[PDB]
Amino acid sequence: GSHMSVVHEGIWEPQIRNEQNVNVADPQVGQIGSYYDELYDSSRELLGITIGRYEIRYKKVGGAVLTYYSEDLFLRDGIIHAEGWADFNDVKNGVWVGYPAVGLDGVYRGLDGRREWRVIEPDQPVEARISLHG
Amino acid sequence: GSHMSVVHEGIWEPQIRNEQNVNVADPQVGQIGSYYDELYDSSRELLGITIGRYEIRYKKVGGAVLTYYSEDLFLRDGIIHAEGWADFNDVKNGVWVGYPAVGLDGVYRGLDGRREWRVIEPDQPVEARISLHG
Repeated sequence: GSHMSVVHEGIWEPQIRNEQNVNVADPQVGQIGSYYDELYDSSRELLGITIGRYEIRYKKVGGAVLTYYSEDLFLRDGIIHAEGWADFNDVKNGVWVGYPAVGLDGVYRGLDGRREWRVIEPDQPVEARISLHG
Repeated sequence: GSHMSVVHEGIWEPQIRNEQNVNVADPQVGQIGSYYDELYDSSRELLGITIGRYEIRYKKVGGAVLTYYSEDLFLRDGIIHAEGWADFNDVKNGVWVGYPAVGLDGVYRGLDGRREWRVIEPDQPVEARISLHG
């Protein structure tokens, strides 16, 4: 019946600044990073920016490295807060990761959903998608 | 191939103490509650306790009332931290809700998964399930 949504797909997301003490090969609990990325829509026009951080939080018996991300996305059409869990192994292996997102402003107000991304190439821009629903 | 899991299903979860300023009929953003529940396994033997809180955080255009829960479960076989989102409408309507959980101690250490529950009857014990995986 009734559906309201805002979807941005085929995002090209270059990293403008990032600092971290995360051992990429062998991450240790308590290591962190902070980042400032631009986002470009599928037409490589500017969509906005994200500012965020992440922390290696725990390891599972099966080897997953559970990492907690928190960020704010300031886009042409509104503002989104996104935070949650990713397996750092999925990150490194170019698997799609992501976590819940809530609209704060503009078209996203009263919506929520997910902020997702994947590595294509180490130290190359990431692919991202944003999908929020009423 | 390889699977490690701890599952407790058919939990009977009576409320021992709870205080709140949540308007159940018409919840307002910023209202909270805190609770202390016992859990009994499907044999109505004691499994342990949970101590937690919840907060009405935001409303969606479609009418969902997004509520943030945080708790700690102290069980016979270990300790679990669980927190995340539920639609307060799903809660009131006896729909299954729940959110991520991580093992801190005993059999749950190095596992994660979900803590879930549903209302059977207002002011009657809830049904719960716990499912963590390696």
